[PDB]
Amino acid sequence: VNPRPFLQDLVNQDVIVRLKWGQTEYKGRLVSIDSYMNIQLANTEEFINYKSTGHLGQVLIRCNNVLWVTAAAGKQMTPTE
Amino acid sequence: ANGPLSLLQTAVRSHTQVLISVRSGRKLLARVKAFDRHCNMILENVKEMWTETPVTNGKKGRPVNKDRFISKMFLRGDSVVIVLLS
Amino acid sequence: LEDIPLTLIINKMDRLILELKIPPTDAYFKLKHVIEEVNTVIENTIPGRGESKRLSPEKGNVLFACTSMGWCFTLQSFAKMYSESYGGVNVEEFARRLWGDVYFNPKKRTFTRKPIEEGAKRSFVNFVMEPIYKLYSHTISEGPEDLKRTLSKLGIFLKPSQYKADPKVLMKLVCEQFFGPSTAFVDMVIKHI
Amino acid sequence: YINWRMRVTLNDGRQMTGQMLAFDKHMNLVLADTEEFRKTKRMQAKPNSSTTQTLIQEEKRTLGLTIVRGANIIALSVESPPP
Amino acid sequence: LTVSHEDELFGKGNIEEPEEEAFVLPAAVEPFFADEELETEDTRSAIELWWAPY
Amino acid sequence: MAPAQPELKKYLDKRLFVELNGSRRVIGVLRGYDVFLNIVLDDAVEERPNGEKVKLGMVTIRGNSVVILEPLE
Amino acid sequence: MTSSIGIPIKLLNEAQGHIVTLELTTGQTYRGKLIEAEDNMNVQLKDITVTARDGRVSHLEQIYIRGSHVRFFIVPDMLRNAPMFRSRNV
Amino acid sequence: MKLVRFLMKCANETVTIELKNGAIVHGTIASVTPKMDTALRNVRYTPKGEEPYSVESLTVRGNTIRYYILPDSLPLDTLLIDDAPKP
Amino acid sequence: RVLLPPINFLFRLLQQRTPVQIWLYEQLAIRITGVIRGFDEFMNLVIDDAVEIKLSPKTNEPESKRPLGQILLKGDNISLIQALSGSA
Repeated sequence: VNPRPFLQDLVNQDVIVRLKWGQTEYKGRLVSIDSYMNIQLANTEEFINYKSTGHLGQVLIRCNNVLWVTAAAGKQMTPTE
Repeated sequence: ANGPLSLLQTAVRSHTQVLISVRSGRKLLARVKAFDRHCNMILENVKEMWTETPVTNGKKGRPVNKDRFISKMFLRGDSVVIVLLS
Repeated sequence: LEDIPLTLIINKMDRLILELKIPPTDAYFKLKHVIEEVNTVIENTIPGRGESKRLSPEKGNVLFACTSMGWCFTLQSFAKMYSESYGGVNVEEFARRLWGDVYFNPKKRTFTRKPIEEGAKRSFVNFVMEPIYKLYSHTISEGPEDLKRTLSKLGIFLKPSQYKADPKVLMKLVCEQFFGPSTAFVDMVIKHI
Repeated sequence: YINWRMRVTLNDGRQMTGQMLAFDKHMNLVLADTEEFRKTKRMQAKPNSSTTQTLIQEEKRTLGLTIVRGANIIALSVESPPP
Repeated sequence: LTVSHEDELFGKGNIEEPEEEAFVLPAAVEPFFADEELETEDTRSAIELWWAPY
Repeated sequence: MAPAQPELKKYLDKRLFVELNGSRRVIGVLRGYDVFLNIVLDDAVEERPNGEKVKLGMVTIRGNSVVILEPLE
Repeated sequence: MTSSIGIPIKLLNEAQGHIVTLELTTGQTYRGKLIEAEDNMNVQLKDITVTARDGRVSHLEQIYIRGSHVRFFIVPDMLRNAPMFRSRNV
Repeated sequence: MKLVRFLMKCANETVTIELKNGAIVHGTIASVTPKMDTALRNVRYTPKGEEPYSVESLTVRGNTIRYYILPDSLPLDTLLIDDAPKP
Repeated sequence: RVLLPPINFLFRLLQQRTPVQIWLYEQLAIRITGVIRGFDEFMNLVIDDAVEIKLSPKTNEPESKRPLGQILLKGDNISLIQALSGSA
């Protein structure tokens, strides 16, 4: 699958968005996305270092802040040993 | 016009506050006036706070949530970590 | 015999266009005849190593010039004109495929030893020799407003007095705006001498 | 503003000084008869005084003509009118 | 010619540039005039007046 | 205007060292590149500052990560 | 629009062939004969004297340097006196 | 519509600009380029923990401009109106 | 000689579905091992069955592993691509 149709597949679906700084990650029901990778997120909850730091609401993430994005289909955030 | 542009335009229309974490490790609470295709931000009633550790006489002290108030503010799109429409 | 390195300057291409009035394909054949005659004298002076001293436009030691109109080009410099106009061509490969018995099939964008259609144009004719013919023909033939239209399509601009100037001075001005200075000659001498 | 004397401050904290010649759309700075300043704060600890005076030594060196990369200029201060 | 220019460009009897390199121009590339036709109606008289006396 | 293709024609199929940011050393031989100078190396052997050589295979490196090229012969 | 080239870039083009001394974002000063410089300021050198900020002095041949990772260049006074600094009015 | 052009036509004030790495500059704007490279007059400038400098003029690159602070007396609405022709 | 573009290399590794080891820029301790799913003009690699590996900070050996499923990996974040030759 191509990355752009993968992104519209992730549209209206729960995603795990991990940033490039401080091991920040987000649980988030994605709403929509544009052609230059700016994530419109809802039900945003934030983890630092795989610990619970808390829910924020509905946010917007820029291109330049993201390390990677995956789907949230049964994926756990405990650090695997 | 169906995504981040919609959120920024909704913030512009509703004149509601946003909480912005930015790449200097800083936190911002301010209202929304205008935005562009680069998502550069123009701000009002801005409350800026940050974490500063004062180095008292060579020893690491407890952190300070140091904050200031700025009346009018302009922000650049590439300096953002996260914006939350509160 | 003194083993001095040799480059070639084929001059008076305006005599090709305006005196002989031969079509561009026959102009290519005339140029090929002159270059092969020079190389024939080279070979008949040093048998067996004139090919080591071979002069040909695709190597870049042949310069086509008109000195009464102040212009010169190599195939590499003419492909560099194409690079600066249309953007992103590989100039040395384009010049190599510009000289010779090769042909440009347009819709395939291919260079083949034989044409894909009976009567398709050579690469040199199609990309070099016909544009110079059309530059001359439309410069001396068209009125000032039509000429302004054509040269503005190419990106060539003059003052309107220069547009209404005499055909020979106008032709020299348009050639200066088209070809530019003698950077082709300087490149040829730097590379091959 | 061309051919004035300039001091340019660069992102690590350096200074490049002298006579500037040209520029471009990228504001790449070409500048002539240059001497360079490093503001190295050296801890010249005197043997008699316990206060370590961190003296900002501005060391200099002449180089000639610079071509400063346009993604590196921070500050440009005008010094004198052209001669 | 021990090696010809066309033979070095194609190879003996290929009558085609081999597909491993297969140099192709960009689609935007066209001859410099292309749509202006080679010879205006008045080019005969333009050349004749080129050679007319003062 | 289109970006210019790099002048790496001397570096095709060449026994050469590559320096990358973070002092990552990659000893490789070219097979091809692009206008973004994404250096593709076969039979590559990479190297860390302590002096250890490991075999990677037929690999590529992004041009922005590519910093310095040094041929050996 | 027709793309023009910057004066420092064409100064590098005129500096090709001379002994240029440049330095780079890791604080590294390289000296040698420049053989090709492009519009994105990617350069090569051939007789390089190397002084790296960790105190490393060396000498080698035929290095490639990225224009993003370069900091600046140093070229002679004849290249100051080059003809392109004479602004030809058109 | 360009906020760069917006800043062009709401420039020329004693504004407060925080640099990309942590310096502060303050004065009267001369001009702003399409590449956001502003120019300031009657400048005074505080670097990172060092002595301030007061100079006549100082140009700042657009990317080096991190943060921008306008004076509180700016006519925001009539400087945020649009005047560009619609294509 | 055959001159192979990096994009053609990406396309043929996609069609052969080889395992891919991805190194990230200025991150000497974080790597991603997965199965290629596709790319684009910005060479953003969607990766399948990917495991992130945090290496040891001293011996540079794989310390911790974490599978993460199917991941969009950003093109500028991707630094080095290595086609891991499987033992067949």
